[PDB]
Amino acid sequence: ASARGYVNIKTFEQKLDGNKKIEGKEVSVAFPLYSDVHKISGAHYQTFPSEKAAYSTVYEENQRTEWIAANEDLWKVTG
Amino acid sequence: ASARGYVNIKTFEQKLDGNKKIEGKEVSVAFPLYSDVHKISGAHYQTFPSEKAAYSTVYEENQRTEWIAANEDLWKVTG
Amino acid sequence: AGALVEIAEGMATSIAELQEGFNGSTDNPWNEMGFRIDKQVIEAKSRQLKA
Amino acid sequence: AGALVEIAEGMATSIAELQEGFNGSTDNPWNEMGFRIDKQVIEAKSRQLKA
Repeated sequence: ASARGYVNIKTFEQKLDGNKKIEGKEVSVAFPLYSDVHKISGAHYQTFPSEKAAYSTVYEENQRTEWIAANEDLWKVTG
Repeated sequence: ASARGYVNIKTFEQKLDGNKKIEGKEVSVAFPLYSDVHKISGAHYQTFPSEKAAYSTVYEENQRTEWIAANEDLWKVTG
Repeated sequence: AGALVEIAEGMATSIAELQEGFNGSTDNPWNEMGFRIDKQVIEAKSRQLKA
Repeated sequence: AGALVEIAEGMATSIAELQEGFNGSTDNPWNEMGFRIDKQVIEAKSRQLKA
């Protein structure tokens, strides 16, 4: 566990272009990892703190370069 | 991993009685576990903090009842 | 080459607090400094001539 | 070598006028700036000797 807190990001996907999507992803983040680096803006999310991870995808105290790749990938454009 | 710090307790074994001992125990403790419960006094020890556990037997953030049994087991008398 | 660089640091104040047998710790002495005071001795070597 | 030179310029007032969804335009938000405010933490380390 992270033993501090979890900032749970719930992103809501939209139709970006013709028959395309920006995929929404429900994800949890260790609260010290979230405060340090979080890219969420304009991503159409809703965030809440929690004691235990509230979503299946979890990023613990040490991921960083794994999470930093995931929070920018909230904008992934798929066909 | 405790991700914070480890208080490292090294107890030096001694001859308590005729052909008996209190054996020495090299153990590390997650610092937020060490501040909560540490029974160490008069135990013939020495303590140093470190970012990474310096001894083999390690008690991370969550053991408690498994560590609380261990710290007061530093007084186990052996033959 | 900056590989092996050179430091000095302190003493974790949990170690310095109990130093040489406080709170039941053992085998953690303080370091100490003495002064030696050793002496040297010289002799007077002669010298001389004749005519 | 002058091939690739370095410039800075402004925003055509056709674009600047309608910025972030005016007159029906879309996808063109304004730029923004924040500030951050993080912190550092130091700890005193002891030191000591004996005679």
